[PDB]
Amino acid sequence: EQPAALPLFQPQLVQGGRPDGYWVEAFPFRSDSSKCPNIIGYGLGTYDMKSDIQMLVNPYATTNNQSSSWTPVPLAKLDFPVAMHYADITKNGFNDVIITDQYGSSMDDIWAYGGRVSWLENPGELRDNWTMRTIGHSPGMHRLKAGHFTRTDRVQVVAVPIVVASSDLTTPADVIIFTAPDDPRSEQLWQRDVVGTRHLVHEVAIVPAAETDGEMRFDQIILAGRDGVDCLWYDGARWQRHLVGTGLPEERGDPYWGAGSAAVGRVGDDYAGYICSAEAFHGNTVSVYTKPAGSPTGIVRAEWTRHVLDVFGPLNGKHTGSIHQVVCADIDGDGEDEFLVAMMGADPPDFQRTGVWCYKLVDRTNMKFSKTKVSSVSAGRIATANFHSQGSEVDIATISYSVPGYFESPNPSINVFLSTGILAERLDEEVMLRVVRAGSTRFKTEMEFLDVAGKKLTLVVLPPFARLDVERNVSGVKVMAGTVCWADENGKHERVPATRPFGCESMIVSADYLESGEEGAILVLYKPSSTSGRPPFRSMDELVAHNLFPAYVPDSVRAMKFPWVRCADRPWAHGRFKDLDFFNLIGFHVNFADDSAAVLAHVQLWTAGIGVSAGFHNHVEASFCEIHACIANGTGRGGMRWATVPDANFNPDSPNLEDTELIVVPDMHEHGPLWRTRPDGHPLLRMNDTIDYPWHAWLAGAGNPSPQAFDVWVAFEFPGFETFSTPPPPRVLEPGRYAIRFGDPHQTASLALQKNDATDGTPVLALLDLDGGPSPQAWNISHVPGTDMYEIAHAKTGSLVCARWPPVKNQRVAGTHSPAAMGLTSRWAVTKNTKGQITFRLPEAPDHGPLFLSVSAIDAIPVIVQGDSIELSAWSLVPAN
Amino acid sequence: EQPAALPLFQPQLVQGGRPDGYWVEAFPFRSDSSKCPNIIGYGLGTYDMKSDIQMLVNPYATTNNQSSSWTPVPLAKLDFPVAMHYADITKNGFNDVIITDQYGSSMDDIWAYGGRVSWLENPGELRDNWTMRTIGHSPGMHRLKAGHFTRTDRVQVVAVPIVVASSDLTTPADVIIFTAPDDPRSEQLWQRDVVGTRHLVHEVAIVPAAETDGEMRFDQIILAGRDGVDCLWYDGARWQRHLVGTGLPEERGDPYWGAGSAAVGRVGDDYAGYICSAEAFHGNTVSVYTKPAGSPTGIVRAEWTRHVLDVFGPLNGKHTGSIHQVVCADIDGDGEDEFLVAMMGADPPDFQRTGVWCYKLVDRTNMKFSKTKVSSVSAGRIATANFHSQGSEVDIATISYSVPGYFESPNPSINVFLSTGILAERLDEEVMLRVVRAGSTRFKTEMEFLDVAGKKLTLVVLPPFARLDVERNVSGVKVMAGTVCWADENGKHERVPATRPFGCESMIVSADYLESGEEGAILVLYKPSSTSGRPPFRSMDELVAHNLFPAYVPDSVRAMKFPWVRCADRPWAHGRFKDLDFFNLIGFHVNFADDSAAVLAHVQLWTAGIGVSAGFHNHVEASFCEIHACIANGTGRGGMRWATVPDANFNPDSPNLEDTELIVVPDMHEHGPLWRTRPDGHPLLRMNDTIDYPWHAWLAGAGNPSPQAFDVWVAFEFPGFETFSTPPPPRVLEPGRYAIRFGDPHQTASLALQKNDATDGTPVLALLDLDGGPSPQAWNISHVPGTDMYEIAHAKTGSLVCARWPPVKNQRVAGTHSPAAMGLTSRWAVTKNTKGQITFRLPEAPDHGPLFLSVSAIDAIPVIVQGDSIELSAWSLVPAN
Ligand SMILES: O=C1CO[C@H](CO)C=C1O
Ligand SMILES: O=C1CO[C@H](CO)C=C1O
Ligand SMILES: O=C1CO[C@H](CO)C=C1O
Ligand SMILES: O=C1CO[C@H](CO)C=C1O
Ligand SMILES: [Mg+2]
Ligand SMILES: [Mg+2]
Ligand SMILES: [Zn+2]
Ligand SMILES: [Zn+2]
Ligand SMILES: [Zn+2]
Ligand SMILES: [Zn+2]
Ligand SMILES: [Zn+2]
Ligand SMILES: [Zn+2]
Repeated sequence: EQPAALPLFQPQLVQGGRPDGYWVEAFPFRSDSSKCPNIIGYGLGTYDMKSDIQMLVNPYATTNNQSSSWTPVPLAKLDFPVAMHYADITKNGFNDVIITDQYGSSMDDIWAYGGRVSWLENPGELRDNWTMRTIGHSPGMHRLKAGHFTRTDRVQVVAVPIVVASSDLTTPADVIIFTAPDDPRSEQLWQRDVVGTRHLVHEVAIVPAAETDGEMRFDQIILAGRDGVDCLWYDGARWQRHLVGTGLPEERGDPYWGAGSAAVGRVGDDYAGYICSAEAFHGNTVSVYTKPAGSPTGIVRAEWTRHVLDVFGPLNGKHTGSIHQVVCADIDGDGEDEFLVAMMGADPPDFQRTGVWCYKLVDRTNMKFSKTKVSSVSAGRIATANFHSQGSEVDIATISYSVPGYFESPNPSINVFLSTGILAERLDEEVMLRVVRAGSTRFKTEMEFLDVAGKKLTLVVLPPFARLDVERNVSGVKVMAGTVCWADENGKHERVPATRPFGCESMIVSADYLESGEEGAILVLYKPSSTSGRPPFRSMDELVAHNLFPAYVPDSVRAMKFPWVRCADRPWAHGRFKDLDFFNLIGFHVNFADDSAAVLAHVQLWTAGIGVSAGFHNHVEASFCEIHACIANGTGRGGMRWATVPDANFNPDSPNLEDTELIVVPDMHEHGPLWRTRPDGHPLLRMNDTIDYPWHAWLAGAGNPSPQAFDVWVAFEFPGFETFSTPPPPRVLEPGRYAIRFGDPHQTASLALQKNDATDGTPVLALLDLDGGPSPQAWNISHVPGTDMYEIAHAKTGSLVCARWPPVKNQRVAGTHSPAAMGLTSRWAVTKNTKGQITFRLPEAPDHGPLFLSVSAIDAIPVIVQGDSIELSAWSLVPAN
Repeated sequence: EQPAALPLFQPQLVQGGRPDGYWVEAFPFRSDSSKCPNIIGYGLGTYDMKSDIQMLVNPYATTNNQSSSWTPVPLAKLDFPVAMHYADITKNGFNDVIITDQYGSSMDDIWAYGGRVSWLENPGELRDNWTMRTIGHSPGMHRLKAGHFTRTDRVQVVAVPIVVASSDLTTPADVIIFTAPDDPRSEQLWQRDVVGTRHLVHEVAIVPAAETDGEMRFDQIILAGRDGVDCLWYDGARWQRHLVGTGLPEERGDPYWGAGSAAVGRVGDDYAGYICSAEAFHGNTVSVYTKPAGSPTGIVRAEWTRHVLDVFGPLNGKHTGSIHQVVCADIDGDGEDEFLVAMMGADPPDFQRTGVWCYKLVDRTNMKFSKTKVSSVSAGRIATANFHSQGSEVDIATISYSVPGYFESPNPSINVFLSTGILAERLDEEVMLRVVRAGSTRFKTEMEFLDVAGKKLTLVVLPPFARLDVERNVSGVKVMAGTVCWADENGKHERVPATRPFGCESMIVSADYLESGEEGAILVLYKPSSTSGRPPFRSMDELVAHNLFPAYVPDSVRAMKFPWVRCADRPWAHGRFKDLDFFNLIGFHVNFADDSAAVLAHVQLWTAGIGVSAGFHNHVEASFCEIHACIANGTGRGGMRWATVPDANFNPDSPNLEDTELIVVPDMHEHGPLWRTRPDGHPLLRMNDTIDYPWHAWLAGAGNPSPQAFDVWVAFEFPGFETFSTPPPPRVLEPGRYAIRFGDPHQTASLALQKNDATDGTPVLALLDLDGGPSPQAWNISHVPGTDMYEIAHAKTGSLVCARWPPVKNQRVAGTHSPAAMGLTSRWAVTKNTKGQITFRLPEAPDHGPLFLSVSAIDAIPVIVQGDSIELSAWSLVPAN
């Protein structure tokens, strides 16, 4: 339902210091699979250096991968290669390369016997130098694609020259269809028909038949050139043409007009929601062609109108600019394509024209797009695929544009940008993990990080309602943001950031899978390990932890060790904890990736051997709300104590254990909040802005340390938030859509947002349900995860019912998307009276009474908070829509 | 005084995808200057490819630099080059290259007519291919250095073969001194004397005469090889030898022992505080040689003892490992050298053996060292210099170790690591700036970031007591951490993070320079600009801001635009601020670089045209302590209002201006805190953990917006801290070293830390100043910047006098390096009685009385806090030492 945010990108330098650069392609070794494909990259070479067509091997294809290196394999070595594509010609499950070469060095140096089109035979294993067989020749051959254009039982290739001879920008060239013979393995010329003639075709794009949802039997050909952008397709019996548009208008003395490039973008069920374009040849102009809303799906049945989106600046003496290609891909996984624009770079340099721009369709109705910079290093061509994982995330690969006589990007290279919801950076001894918001990602991301105590601690982000397969009764989880859910014989089991104060949850997932809630989830997954020991842990050498980060995280992170250090030896000990078998392991900041850089939670680990107290403390030093999750309980008796006396009354240095209560925290459990809270759940704060705690500590089970057995536990340090209430109030309400009514079996009125106006600070009222009145306004009432409170949000606008500052007797009420922190004036405790009427109470402020949502009288009645009159605060809830 | 922390490093990839790799050198073009020198890098080549000796041009040499590219210049092209150095042979101010080539491909393939030693003549401008003249030949020539070894009036070169012929690891080779002739510009052989014979010399290091503080007239030669590490030097009349040590002991069947490498490390005034070493040839062993404390400075006068520091793992079938070089450099600028260890990499791969380890001398007395990973990409050789700035920061450059027949690091390259106290990362629309702690850096760092409103906003970190030259009466400053100071006709002027509540400081520096205090400083410097307009700013096009980040920050940051956006259009507007000339510019997180990743301050900007109110608000939404600094006041009347009535009494939507007070904030001023504070300065907190503010707003001066004039101001959002007191108490105390005494002209006792024990929680007492008693303990009393409070810290240990939790009547007192946040129980308000006796009062807690530092009676008297008896809380301060 909610707008999708962009993922994060982890850059990896695939191959650097290239001699030249021009083409890059996502190359699946097999035609059955599209997982972790390889990359093919090259440049045109020169008259001295034949160009190496390099098939760079994808590290993350080999399972349990350690390498970040892309092993280059020379597929072939060729005089001026230009364009390429692939398909399974031998029809054996292996992808063959099809490539144009013998082009020449420029549109001014065209080889008259050249423009060779050849295919390279995939031997089914990674050897170099593949067998080459010629398909055909046509001078100036400059782009091609494989597919099924007039038949399905055989590979066909469409191939087009940009010009027919040196310096000739006026003669149109032949749109050529080559057909595989029955035994392509005999050297012989491939059958050819010419299917049209065009001026300066600079790009060929294809729409596979399968994508058209039964509209076409064959692939459509989309040409961008001086004639503009058009669609060429075969119906079984004939070729036909449909003009999409004419592209840049000509200007005298400039031989370049029309289009340089074009792609077809999916929007929902329509494989062609729009067509984007770059203009003209190597131009600086981005435009999009649209079709009236309610148009038929596809290309040929709609008339298209051109809208210019940006001009990235003027052109030079050669009449060129900085745009070489556009492509479409679904970058944020919301089911509509974004488009990428390959910025070659400029002379003099200009970041605006270097790298990749990603344009998002923000408004499907008005066809408005907005742009974001994805990368700022030269992009001469762009390829998309998922280069690292099984899901439908989309990574971007690029190659610097460096071509003698056009533009030569300094330090030319191939890079890939790995889409991910988790990015890792070394700080010093601890790692910074930046995470996307779960609510707005459409992608699951897992990143393993530490192998310790029989477990692989894995950071996982889940999108709303996503599913996670686990190992029943073995896999453990700990929620840091959001909620996750599972079902067994007993019903639903939900995990939030913190369970009920002083409580104790099992982390073990007893089902075959879990699912995240409405807001998605961010959690630590405890995967069973065999590489980090088995309890009971009798010594600290047994608990040596191993770096788990995957090969695409940066090297300085992969190189990190996380040792256990005796607490006495940490720089914060100051002579404390001498002689204690008490150890610490740091550490991991999990923080939001967005512009807030807000903390999610800091995470670190501890151990204690038999009889060891971790020392009573109270967190006056630094502010946070801590939850612990024990991995191994040395004795089955270790756990948390807190003092039950006031603080003056307890001596942390010589503790009177009887003034404490113990909560055993068993293998793979987590405990509830121990800090002091106000009754609706807000945390008590000390005078120096720290969360207020009673004296507390982790104590290992007593006994003799022989044989030894270590407690091992993880610490989750959250910033302040509202938790559960004291006492826990009864459940008297279902989340749902409702009309909220006041009055009796005689004359009633309903809760309303004045004129349904979305503006922050719009008043909330009771509108008399009149004779021929408006119908009652719908409110979404919902439960606040990890609390006993509810929020009321306007069904149409989203606006939360909220008391104006400050919440006092007789205070007005309004709508807002700008709640106070911890929703102080926009959350509610519910009671149900014996009649069935609902009351909504504010968090009770320090020195004032309870304040309830209320009418002020008996043509709108205004809505205040007050607490003197029961009668004015009783509401009836009618399910609404 | 305080231990120096390491700086940060910004990596830059100097030259990637190299064919091979071996040597890197910091190469100053002129011998007069060492600023922003160039880099020389190469490998040995092969029998096919002569090796390019590349002089890579340093971008940051050209002033106001835009480029991050290192322009390669082929100096020469040579059969198997190995070692090199430089000096001014032509004696013209230009640095000439001296290089050994014609080596062969390996110790098994030594050219019998090779080992050529040649110099390359610096034409005084960056042309390629320099003139080459042969100095001499000796087969297997493998290392050399230039310097003055037997004379000063002429360049001399020491040159040494590692072996004399193919596969011969037993024949020792000649230590050769070459001397420049008087006219080196005539091709002729250079005069040679042999000065010794050694086995497997793998490194030559040099100590310039000038570094020895008059100990030597000539340079010392330090050789590492199978004979170990030794020193060879000339006294004017003879050569002499001093054995430092024998290095790795031989093990049978392994031809490698002794040392592979060695460097000489400064410690304070001693240019040779230690000698570090790597063992043996291409070995895996790091050791250090030490001299007894109280030894004479230098090398030849002390006996040296070897201590093995690490073994990084076993050796292979060739008997080699991963260490190629050690060097010394002063990395953290504290006046003692660290040493770097060049890790070649390993087969199979191992991060432990790849990159650079940096070892720090942590304990000068016991010669203990500890290590940190600085980089994890192959380092075959390491060069140090300051590649980017004028100060004495030290950058590290490296080249991958890739040599056919030894080890070939995949994807070989040259990288440099730029030392800096500020690192920049793009988040999304805002930049993350990570900063070092000022207290522990020895380096000034400036990084310009935004050119706006006639100013270049520059982030600056200053070490303690550092000096900053500025433009008198033009330069403006705003302190974010620490303090800075200046002097004019009126005395000292100090700037802290926030001035007195409701006050108004000028930011203009009226002196020629400022200085940071004891804790250093982190500040924004407002440099005058001509590239961002001139007030009055009549339209927002006038205030277009420009990205200022320097060329070594990453590209994705350099490519960022920071537009002004109308507040109505921001995603947090929710229909507010329609029709207001009210704009916003985001944005910059300044956060601590260390493992805490703690916030320093978030920074963003605003404008308002005539008559515009920025809207009354109270910060219930998000917690922070805000200070604003106006850059331009549209009218000279713009500024901050707050309400002076309680919050219930003020309507932010229809404000009654008379219930407010205004503080005009003139051009280049900043205002004091507007939030509510407890009387000793701790901030009032609301129930949802937000800093408590009265209704407040920025209002532009009234009038007609024609002609228009914009207020422009910057917002500093700090996390909570203690500010000044209400009312401001009188100054009755000087910071200083003191004995703290109780009693009368009859029998007295002084404040003491029990047994001067540094442990957290040691008791504080009053020890009767006895007959033959201990002397009175010294306390450092000091003023807490930005507050009216004092801290008492034990002069010997550092321990703060601090009341145990909770601060109540009769609470004990102790020492701690672990204060409560905002020093709640370890800071003090001072009063002076008419006698001259001092009282120390705690911050007054919500519901308890004042509590004073006190004795409990009239053989130690314990020290409590209490507040019933004046008499028990009066102290005498005697200046102590
Ligand atoms: O992008 C290129 C590269 O150069 C060739 C030569 O004309 C044509 C293009 O379109
Ligand atoms: O969370 C904490 C806090 O620090 C103690 C050590 O005193 C132990 C923990 O588990
Ligand atoms: O590091 C190297 C490289 O290889 C030569 C050839 O023996 C010698 C060394 O010391
Ligand atoms: O600091 C603030 C807070 O936000 C307002 C806009 O209401 C303006 C500022 O300067
Ligand atoms: Mg095939
Ligand atoms: Mg010279
Ligand atoms: Zn092109
Ligand atoms: Zn999308
Ligand atoms: Zn705790
Ligand atoms: Zn070597
Ligand atoms: Zn140092
Ligand atoms: Zn404010």
